[PDB]
Amino acid sequence: LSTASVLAFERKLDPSDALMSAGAWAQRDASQEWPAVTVREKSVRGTISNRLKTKDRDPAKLDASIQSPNLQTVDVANLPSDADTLKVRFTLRVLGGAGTPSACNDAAYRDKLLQTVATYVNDQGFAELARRYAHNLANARFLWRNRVGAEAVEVRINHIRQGEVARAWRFDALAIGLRDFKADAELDALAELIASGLSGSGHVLLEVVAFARIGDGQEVFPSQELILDKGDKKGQKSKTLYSVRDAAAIHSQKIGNALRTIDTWYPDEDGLGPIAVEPYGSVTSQGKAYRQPKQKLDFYTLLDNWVLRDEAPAVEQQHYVIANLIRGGVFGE
Amino acid sequence: LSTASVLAFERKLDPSDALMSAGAWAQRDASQEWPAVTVREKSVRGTISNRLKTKDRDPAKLDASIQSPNLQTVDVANLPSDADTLKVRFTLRVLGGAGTPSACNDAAYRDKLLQTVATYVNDQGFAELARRYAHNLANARFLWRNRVGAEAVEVRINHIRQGEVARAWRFDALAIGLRDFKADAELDALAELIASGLSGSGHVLLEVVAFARIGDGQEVFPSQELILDKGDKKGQKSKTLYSVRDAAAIHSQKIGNALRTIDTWYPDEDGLGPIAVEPYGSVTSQGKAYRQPKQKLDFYTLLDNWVLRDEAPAVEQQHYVIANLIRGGVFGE
Amino acid sequence: SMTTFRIENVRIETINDFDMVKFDLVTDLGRVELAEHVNYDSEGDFKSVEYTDSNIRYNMVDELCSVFDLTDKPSLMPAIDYVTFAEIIEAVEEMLE
Amino acid sequence: VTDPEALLLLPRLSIQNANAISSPLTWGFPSPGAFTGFVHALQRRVGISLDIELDGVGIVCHRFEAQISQPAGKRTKVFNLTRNPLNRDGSTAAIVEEGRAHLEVSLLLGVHGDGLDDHPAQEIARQVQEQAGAMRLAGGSILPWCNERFPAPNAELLMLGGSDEQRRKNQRRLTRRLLPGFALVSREALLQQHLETLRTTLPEATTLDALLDLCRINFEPWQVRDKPGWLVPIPAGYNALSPLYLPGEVRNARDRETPLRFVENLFGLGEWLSPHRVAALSDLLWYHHAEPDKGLYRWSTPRFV
Amino acid sequence: QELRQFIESFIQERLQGKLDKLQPDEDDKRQTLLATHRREAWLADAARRVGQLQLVTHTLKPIHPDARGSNLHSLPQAPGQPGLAGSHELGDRLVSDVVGNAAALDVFKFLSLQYQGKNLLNWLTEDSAEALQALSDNAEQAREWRQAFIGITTVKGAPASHSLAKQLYFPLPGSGYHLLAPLFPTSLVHHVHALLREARFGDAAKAAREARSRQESWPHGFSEYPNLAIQKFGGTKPQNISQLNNERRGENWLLPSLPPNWQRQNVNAPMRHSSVFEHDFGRTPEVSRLTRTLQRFLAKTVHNNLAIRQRRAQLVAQICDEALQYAARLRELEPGWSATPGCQLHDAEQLWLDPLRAQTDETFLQRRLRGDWPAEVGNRFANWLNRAVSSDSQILGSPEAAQWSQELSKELTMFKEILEDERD
Repeated sequence: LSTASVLAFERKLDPSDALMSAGAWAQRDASQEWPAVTVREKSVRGTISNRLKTKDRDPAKLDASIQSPNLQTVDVANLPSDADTLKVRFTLRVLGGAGTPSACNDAAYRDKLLQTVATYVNDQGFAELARRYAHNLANARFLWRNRVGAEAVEVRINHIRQGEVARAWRFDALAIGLRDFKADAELDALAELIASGLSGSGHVLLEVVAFARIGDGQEVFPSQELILDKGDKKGQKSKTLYSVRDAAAIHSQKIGNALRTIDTWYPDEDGLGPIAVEPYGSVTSQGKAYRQPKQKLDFYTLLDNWVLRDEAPAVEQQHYVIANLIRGGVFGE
Repeated sequence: LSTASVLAFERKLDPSDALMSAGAWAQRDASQEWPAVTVREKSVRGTISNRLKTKDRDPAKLDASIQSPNLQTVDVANLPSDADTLKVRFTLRVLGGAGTPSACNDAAYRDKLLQTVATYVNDQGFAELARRYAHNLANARFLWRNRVGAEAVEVRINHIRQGEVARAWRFDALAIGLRDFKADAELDALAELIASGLSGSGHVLLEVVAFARIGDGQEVFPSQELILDKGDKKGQKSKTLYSVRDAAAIHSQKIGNALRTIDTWYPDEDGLGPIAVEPYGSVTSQGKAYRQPKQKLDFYTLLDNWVLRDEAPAVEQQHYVIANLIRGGVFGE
Repeated sequence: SMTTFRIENVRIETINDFDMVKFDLVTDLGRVELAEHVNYDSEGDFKSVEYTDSNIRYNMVDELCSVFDLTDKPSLMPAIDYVTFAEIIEAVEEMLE
Repeated sequence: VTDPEALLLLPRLSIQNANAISSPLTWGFPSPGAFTGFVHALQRRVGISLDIELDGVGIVCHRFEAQISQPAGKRTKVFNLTRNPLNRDGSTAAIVEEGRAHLEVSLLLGVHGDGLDDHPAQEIARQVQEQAGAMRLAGGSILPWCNERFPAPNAELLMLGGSDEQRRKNQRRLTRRLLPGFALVSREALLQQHLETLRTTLPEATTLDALLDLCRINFEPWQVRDKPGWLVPIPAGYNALSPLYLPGEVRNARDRETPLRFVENLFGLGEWLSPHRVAALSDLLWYHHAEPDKGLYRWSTPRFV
Repeated sequence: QELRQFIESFIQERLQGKLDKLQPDEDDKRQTLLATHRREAWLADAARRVGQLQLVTHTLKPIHPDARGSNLHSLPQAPGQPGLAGSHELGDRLVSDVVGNAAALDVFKFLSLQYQGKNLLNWLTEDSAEALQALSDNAEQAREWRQAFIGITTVKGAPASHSLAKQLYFPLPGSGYHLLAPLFPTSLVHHVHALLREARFGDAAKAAREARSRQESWPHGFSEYPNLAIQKFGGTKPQNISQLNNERRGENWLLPSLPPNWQRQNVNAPMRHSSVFEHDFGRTPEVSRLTRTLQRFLAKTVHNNLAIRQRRAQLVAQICDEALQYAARLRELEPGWSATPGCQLHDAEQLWLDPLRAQTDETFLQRRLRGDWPAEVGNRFANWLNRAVSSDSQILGSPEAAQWSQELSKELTMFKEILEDERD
């Protein structure tokens, strides 16, 4: 048996965009009329804060550089300065039916992959991945830079089933840590709900409302749209912020990256925290890629050793293989 | 008998583009002024998650290629954060005159083909293909990915006669299945209507309105353009979506491909679902073309054995042959 | 059934800015040659043999069908479909490696 | 060429997936020969049970939303396509490039025949609409009408009876039924003016079709050439090259009772005026002449200026 | 003339591109091909299998994927028409669309590669002494090679078209049909591609744009089009149809076709001062472009009356009529409007630059819109045109300003006659 030519896996755990809107704390209960955080412009000038080549390290070059300043427009979203929170609201549907590939080629490799994933599921649940998704929803990992340096971060999660809610979770994203996947009771109720939704036995739609005391008019951090510089003089707007219609907004895939930060099993250390579940497990904010293919703790090597010639990996590498199955993606060469 | 070297057919079961518009639920009865879902851009930073080659997977160029990620500007349509439904409205006309080809060389071959189709229709009407077209309108097969994981999908069909309705149909596209063509009463009234349309009686009109409780601002999947991408510099702009005027729309051939998925009779497996009726009946997802000319279950082989050699195949293969007469096409050599 | 696919003397040429593979499809009925495009890799080595959008799908159809069985072929079927094509061109692909 | 007695009308024909290629060297609008073919197909599926004929056709082109994209920030525009089913092996298909657009347009028909007084006006207009609603138009379908309800009537008039100011009253009814539209008629007049003003160098019509739809830039005697109207290069028929073969001679024909000729298509010049420029609305019709021996098939706009 | 050049170039090609990987195993064919194609015998070894193609001008390969037919290769016609032109005006005859079997690139290059005043396969067609005299051509084998080479323009041998190759009817007046089969004029496409390539770039237009840098430009008219359209042929391998490889890459393009509203506009109309500063005049982008043209070429002299009276009048009245049509098509977006606050434009555009109102008021109100003629709105538009645009101020007694004033009065009267029936 050989691997197929073209694989595909649809994105389970589909998140949405986020709305950011700032109101006063202790009015967080009635936080539905809060005005949206508006992306607006300012206009900065800079200095020379780059490494010179020691080819341009000449005093005439420094004088001509600091006397001709790199001036540029930058748009930055701040809070309304009468308010000290950040309501971030996003919704998350948890599809389920994980291992079934979208567009395969073979009928032998397909049935082998289906029965391997079903052998995992009927052996042990999705409860490991569900507890760890509940931890990354119960802290404020999706608040990427808005979390760091906050007084208290409260996460309220509601289970939307019909047009109204069914169960409400109140959390505290600083008491729950950032590097420990410690167990609780109501965390395990949330993990039971997500494990009910990931194994085909229901339709779970969650919405997540995260509050964060930052300060009276401080600076939030939305997601950042890219822009290429044109063939115009002096440069122009160099930090375009992502906005839905008159509202600053975090991207969908960024919150999707901060849900699936699961992998504490990578061979580098457990003394560097969980990282994002990817094949060739790589974090761009630390440059280095963990799980090198010259080891045997890759993804492609584990899946092709666990499907084709059936020499199964350990339980923790099975958790990793099915976590980056359930992220989705394209596979095959 | 001598054949014809030019064959052409019409397109009965002629759909349209599908407008999409997002409003609330239980206000769908006034679903006439809902705003349209707008294709809007974001930009996403991709890292490497592909199968690297047979050699040259050393860590140095890997974590050098991760420090230089690839960038792309993906546009993804979404519901607004006020709405939770997806009104997908298209219109469908059925043209009638199914057996009559649009171009053929030989007059005796045309008379032989018309007496074959007349012998078919006088023996057994279009009731089987009409029930299965009505089943593909009853479930929400035209909602291709938007049906994957919805709370409830409801499909309303109206038979327009002059400028107004003449009969309504309130369905439920989850109680009615996806891989089982069982009988109803109201759905067989639709089947009688479509078979009355396809018996040459004339132009019969329908419009179809489907709803989908996806979520409070979740992700829709409209049809995606194909830019031919003949090498480099076809754009960083990936996933350009299809847009009729200020709307996100589904392609006419994609709805026409979702309605004509009839073919359950291909030999290899009935458990792998009904497939889209084609000559050399091929699903573009699973790669392999079913109804090979290995056996005698092709379209070309069965049509030249049922028109010329006069030996009739079974009732089910007759339904297949007339289903890809009624999708149209062009033949000959 | 079909013929034993004795594709032989598998050539390689570069003729007026493009490049082709020539061979001899010799059968029990007759022998022909089939000029087929080749797609190299981005380095310069033999990679693939232009499966789709080929030359003998367009310009060598009758010369490929002057060899095989065109007696039990219904006329609504194009004669590049009834002619087995895939394993012939994969055998051409593997015998340049 | 027979001066009509009526101006039948179909006010908003919203079509989908039209064929915006139309030629080997234009791409915008579906060719007016397709519109004359549609009127002749209406004449064959209406004007046999009514004893009339239909030759004239108007074009107004209310809105034109195409289906294009530009690649990688360049100033050219590639077409976007449709996938195709798989082969016997099931790998991928030979994808050929064909364009696609979306339109609406009204049609000013012309009823030359005598069956106008043996039937009332709304009956003939209603059944011409009931037949035109089920016919592919230029490689594309015609969308039907929903519950917005306003242009659902289909008007008509009577050219044979009336005064000058009454015909102006019927014109004021029609040209307000077509308010945002842009008409389309072909010019040999302006094109021969450009021949006999560029005529010193060479009478080649292709270089001056190419040099007329252009933002041209010249020097001192910044300057861009101007024009009162909006111009378009459109195919104006067929320029058959072959000797006309007998019906059974040509292999693989459509049918074997009408003869074939092999053709390159001509090129003329068209424009886009509002309907309120030219007065009489019998000036906005596309008759088409044809001749057997001369291999010249043509889509003219006669009686115009 | 030809008694050394093609043979020596064939040996030079067979020696340069013949020993990149030349061991004795490759030399077992390299020595044979090199000794054949150095001086003489490679021409006969190429004309021996040089009969797969046929040089046909009005080709028919790119008008369907794989529908083999009859690529007819004749001259288009006599023109016969007043205002038409096309493939029957070729003349320069870029008829080298010689396509056929794909493995005849050598035969194509040998046919094309004798361009010293004539062709190379079109040069040695008749009178073969001028191609087998300086090179010592024989009788039997030389005549066989000459016949098999110069007979490449022969017919395919069938009048056959194909099923998916665009056969379509054409109704004669008063009689039956001649169903016409259009082919693809690939030599006309090559000619117009060369013209539009020198429009794109090259030596003329590139240096003209460089001359319009530095602001010292020459008398020279360059050219570029907005809104081209690329149609590509062949897919990922454009030499399955020859001459779609070299001279257009299989990357044909299509110049103009667009409607007047091709770039699709929208309709917005507010009821404030921001929609009242120009909301009673009809100020859109096309109206602004027409006013910019009439303000950049409108305050000039009238001593060129034959190029001025038909130009400035057709510009002013043309822009006024286009603005009237565009304002009618854009002001009727909403289905409801009446007398309300900010309706100061409604005293002029309540019936002209505005759609039909609501239908729930009293029935004795058909005289406030049926009688509201285009004297206030059209007079205000004429006054706005005469207040923004003007005439000659030092030559205010001349005839150009009088013709412009008559054109402005006629434009105001035409706008009034066109928009005065907004209730009737």
